[PDB]
Amino acid sequence: MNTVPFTSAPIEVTIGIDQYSFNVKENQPFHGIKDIPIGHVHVIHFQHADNSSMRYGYWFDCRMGNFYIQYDPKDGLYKMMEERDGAKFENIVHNFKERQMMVSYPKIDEDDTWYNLTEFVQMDKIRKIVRKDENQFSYVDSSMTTVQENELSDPAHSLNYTVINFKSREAIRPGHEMEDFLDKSYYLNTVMLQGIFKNSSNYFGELQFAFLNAMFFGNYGSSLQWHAMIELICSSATVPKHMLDKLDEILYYQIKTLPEQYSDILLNERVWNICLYSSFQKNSLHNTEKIMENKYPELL
Amino acid sequence: GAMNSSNYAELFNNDIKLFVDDTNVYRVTVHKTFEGNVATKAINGCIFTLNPKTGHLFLKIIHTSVWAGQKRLSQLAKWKTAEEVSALVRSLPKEEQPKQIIVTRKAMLDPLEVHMLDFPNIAIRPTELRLPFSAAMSIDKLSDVVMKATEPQMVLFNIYDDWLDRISSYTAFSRLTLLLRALKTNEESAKMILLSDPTITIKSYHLWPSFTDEQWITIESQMRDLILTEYGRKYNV
Ligand SMILES: CSc1ncccc1C(=O)N1CCCC1
Ligand SMILES: CSc1ncccc1C(=O)N1CCCC1
Ligand SMILES: CSc1ncccc1C(=O)N1CCCC1
Ligand SMILES: CSc1ncccc1C(=O)N1CCCC1
Repeated sequence: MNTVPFTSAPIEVTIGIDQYSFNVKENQPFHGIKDIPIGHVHVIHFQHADNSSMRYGYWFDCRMGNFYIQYDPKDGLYKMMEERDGAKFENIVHNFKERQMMVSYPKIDEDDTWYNLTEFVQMDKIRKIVRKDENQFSYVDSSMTTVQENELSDPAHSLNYTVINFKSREAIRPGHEMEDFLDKSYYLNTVMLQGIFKNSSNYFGELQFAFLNAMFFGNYGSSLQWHAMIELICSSATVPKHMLDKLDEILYYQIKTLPEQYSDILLNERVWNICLYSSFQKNSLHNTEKIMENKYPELL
Repeated sequence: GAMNSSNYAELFNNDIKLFVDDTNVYRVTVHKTFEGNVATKAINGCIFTLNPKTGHLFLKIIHTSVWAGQKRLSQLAKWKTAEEVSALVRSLPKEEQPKQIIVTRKAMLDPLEVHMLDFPNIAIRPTELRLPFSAAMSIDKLSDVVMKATEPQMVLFNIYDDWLDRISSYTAFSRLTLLLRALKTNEESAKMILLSDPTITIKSYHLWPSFTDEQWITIESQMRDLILTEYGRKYNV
């Protein structure tokens, strides 16, 4: 179990770690989160109390280094940093634990929620979507735009998700216009899976990362990516059986985790009704359709 | 974006554009089978692709053989229309290609956009106007060439005859839409009006007669009366 110590908490802030959120008061004796499960990526995120504008946060994997948070009073945010001095870090953490200055990652033992949300998400792929190669962790905020959004403005600060456009020459084979537009299997299986992602695990990893960014940061572009990757599968007549079964599980846990009161800012009525009720896969997502119909029947 | 009554005059500027109407591409008669079920029999159709500035009607005849063995024909018809319009654009020299294509029905937007991805600078636009182009098969010479076709075929007519020698393309389009609206609302009467005077011959190569300017005014008035007449008969006004 790993630890992300905090130097201090000089401004009042809501801190989230994965699906958990908690309040830290201004100059409260807070010095981090301990007992973070090894084996998964994690995200530590922030919303300042005095300006809920700009939620922002950091994706990280404690296996890749020793990371801590320190507030920067010039740039006005909590920054993630890497400590290269291993013995310094271990000594810092131990003192904070002995003084019980750290909150505990509250993993209920029955609970696989975080695994199920991050099953295919890897730090190496996060770092190709979010380009800042001198750090081992990745910063994301609500305002960052995706490469697609910028085609339609600072490229160093973009989310480089895979562009998915159903009315594009990449999506549509000359001479198969109607075929490829009404059945997107060529685009899904040949262009995207065989060609760009190489395998379904990488595709699901980007889908899951886009959902998590959209939900934790309220990043609109991330939300567009998530729905585009769902729709591309549901609008394909030929999808491997194992991909459909896994997609149903992925979406089930995403819908299960969504705040009930954000379903207006995170769920696209058109995509979901199309996917569950009109698409080729309308009958292949039993778990997702049942939780959607029982939790968000208004949207449908 | 969409073409409506506010921007109506853009049709007659010097940017090449085409209207595409697909309402006569897939045509059927519905009949009873020996077992008392219902079936359809397709008949030849046509794509109506019109330059409203010059009157050039590129009439692609859709022969019933293109439907053989195909499913979901009303949906296929929109994609076949888009395929043929794209093929027409590619056949035209660069300097003759349209800058805009206006579709009369919104269901043609995606099929035509997809077939025209190679032409990103050609705008595909809908219209809010209710244009009467469905009545093109009430023009006798157009209906004749469509029904006689034994194979796919493109035919060229000027839908304005020689009108542009004497009137502008705004006025010519207005005359055309009035004639088509009349033929659409009461074909028998409209045709009666157009050929009641045997001395005004429908010329061999022309859709409507060789009316003089003064006679067109009378014709146009008789057509408005017909449209108003039918409006009253329809609504009991
Ligand atoms: C790091 S989780 C944490 N931290 C500080 C205070 C409470 C919790 C906690 O047990 N939580 C469970 C529900 C939401 C938060
Ligand atoms: C999940 S998208 C979201 N979340 C939180 C706040 C706003 C939005 C949103 O709808 N947006 C649309 C324009 C840019 C932002
Ligand atoms: C990944 S979807 C996306 N992303 C960024 C900006 C726009 C879109 C979007 O909704 N689009 C609809 C048609 C093509 C673009
Ligand atoms: C009636 S079509 C017509 N009319 C008069 C002269 C030429 C054409 C024609 O086929 N065109 C092809 C592109 C330029 C015009």
